[PDB]
Amino acid sequence: KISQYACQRRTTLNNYNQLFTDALDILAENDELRENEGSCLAFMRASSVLKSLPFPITSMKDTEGIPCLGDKVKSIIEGIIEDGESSEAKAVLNDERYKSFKLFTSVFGVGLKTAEKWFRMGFRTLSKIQSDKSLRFTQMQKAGFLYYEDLVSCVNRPEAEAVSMLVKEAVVTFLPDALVTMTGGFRRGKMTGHDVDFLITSPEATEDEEQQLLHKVTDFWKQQGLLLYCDILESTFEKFKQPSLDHFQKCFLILKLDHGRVHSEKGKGWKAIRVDLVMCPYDRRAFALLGWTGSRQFERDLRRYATHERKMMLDNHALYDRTKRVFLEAESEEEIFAHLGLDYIEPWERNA
DNA sequence: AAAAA
Ligand SMILES: [Mg+2]
Ligand code: NA
Ligand SMILES: [Zn+2]
Repeated sequence: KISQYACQRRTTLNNYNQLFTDALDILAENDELRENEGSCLAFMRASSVLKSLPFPITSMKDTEGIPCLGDKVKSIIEGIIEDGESSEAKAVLNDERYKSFKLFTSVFGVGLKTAEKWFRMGFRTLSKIQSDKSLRFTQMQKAGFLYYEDLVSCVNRPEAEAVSMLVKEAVVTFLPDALVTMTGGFRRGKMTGHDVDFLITSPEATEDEEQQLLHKVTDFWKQQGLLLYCDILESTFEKFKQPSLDHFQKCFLILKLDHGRVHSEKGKGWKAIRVDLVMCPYDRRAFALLGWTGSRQFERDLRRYATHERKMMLDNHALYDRTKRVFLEAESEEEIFAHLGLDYIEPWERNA
């Protein structure tokens, strides 16, 4: 039996159902841009369960015993089995509002509100937006437009590793005892990503040294001419608050990655790379690692399972047991899964 | 408002 919860499934990168899931992901995206939360959720959960299958669906009979496949989802599966394409997903891909929203939000610093503003202004291309003389851009949008081509190109593993080396060398300079872990998609086995994520923690740092680290590292990169964009969000972390972005100190950067630093098989001798850095208190390292490893659907199901099946409250900071009225401690992800009564799911099995 | 796993 297949669980309705992603945290109770193993979801590896060998997706045998890409024909179905790419269509369901398009339909979910469209419901997200069109403010239909209920419908977005249904397509996401159905796409997620199909991703977990060890075989391709080739008939409607193969969908038997699979949870989260409503009548609307089963009609989409049926249409794809019929001729290999989804008429519903194809109509979304041809929709003018969907196309503009995907295009505009592909720019770093442009979200739903700005994409909507530009669409209602009659803009349809990035060329027309960038060259417009009346529009005013935020500093994040200016960096988004300045480094567009590099940011829209996938970050690959040799590039993520070259960034990891930079992060580690910068962090060790100020905190020699620091632990630096690459998170997100790359930790789950992905060959590519839109960015590179890191979780930094220090067993000995004081509250102040841990506040100062991201400032020290970004200033060190600014001096070297590597910081292309920087936004540091201060911590709002509360040591004793119940579990519910996360509240940890973090920064969203654009780094200058020199081609010479990249050990791969293969113009300007550098590439712009989006880098996220998260600093957390040492005792909460496992919760932040679990939260930042993802995938987003895996994290959503973990929290839902903890609430509805275990009467536990879980987030990126802590795990609280409402019955025992006690916070549960963990030095690893394995201990969090054990506290939750879940079989351990390896990072590369969390691609829900 | 946007950045996010
Ligand atoms: Mg990522
Ligand atoms: Na964007
Ligand atoms: Zn990121």
